[PDB]
Amino acid sequence: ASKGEELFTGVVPILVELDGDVNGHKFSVSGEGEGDATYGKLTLKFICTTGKLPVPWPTLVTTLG
Amino acid sequence: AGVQCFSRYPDHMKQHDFFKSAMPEGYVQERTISFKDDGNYKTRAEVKFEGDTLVNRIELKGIDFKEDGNILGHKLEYNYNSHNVYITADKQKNGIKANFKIRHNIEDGSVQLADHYQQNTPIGDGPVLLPDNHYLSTQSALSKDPNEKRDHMVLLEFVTAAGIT
Ligand SMILES: [Mg+2]
Repeated sequence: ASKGEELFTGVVPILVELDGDVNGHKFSVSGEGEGDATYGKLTLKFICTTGKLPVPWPTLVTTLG
Repeated sequence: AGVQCFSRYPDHMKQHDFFKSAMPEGYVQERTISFKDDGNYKTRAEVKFEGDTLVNRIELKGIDFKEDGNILGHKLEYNYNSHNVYITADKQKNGIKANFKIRHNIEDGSVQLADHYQQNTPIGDGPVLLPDNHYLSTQSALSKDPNEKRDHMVLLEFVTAAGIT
C-alpha cells in the first residue's frame, strides 16, 4: 500500500461543503460525519443551509457522499 | 462518491488505491453528470486533510435543465440503487478516470439515467498509485432525521473495491 493509506486505518471525521447553481437556482450544502475505510463505511448527514434544495437529494449523492 | 478514499480496498488490491495515495495533500475530482433527456451537472471538488479531518469542498454548476423535468420537478424517489464505479488509470495526468451510470427511480416507476464521467488528479507532488482497471461496488441508504426541520439527507454507504483477483 501507499504512505497515505496509513491515515485511514481508524475512524476519520469528514466535512463536506458544497456551493451549487442549477439553472440559476443557488444553494449550499454542509455535511458532517465519519468514515472507516477498513470496513468501507461512510456515515454522513447533509443540511441545505440556504433553505430548500432545488434538486432532489439523490442527484447529489455521488457528489456529496 | 465524493470521498472515494473511504473505499475498502482488499489487501491484495492495495497497490491500486489512488485515492488514499494522494493524501494528505489530496486530489482534485471533476465530473460531468449528464441526465438523460435533461440537463447536466459539472462539478469540481478538492478532497484533502485539514488536520485530522478529511474535507471535501465542491463547486457544482447545473445547466439546461427542464423546468418540469424529473430534476427541477422533484419527480425522483428518495432512495438509491446499488452500482459500480469503473476506474482506469490516466497516466498522462498522473491520476485516474472513472465512468459509471446512476439510475434514479422516477415516482411513476420509470428510471432517470445519470451518466457520470470523472477525472481525478493529485494536488501534491508526492508519488501516487496508478491503478490497473478495477471497480468500486457501492451501496447507499438514504434516510431522514425525524428531529430535523431543515432540508437534509442522512446517508449510510458501503463501498468495496473489486475486479482484480
Ligand atoms: Mg498489473
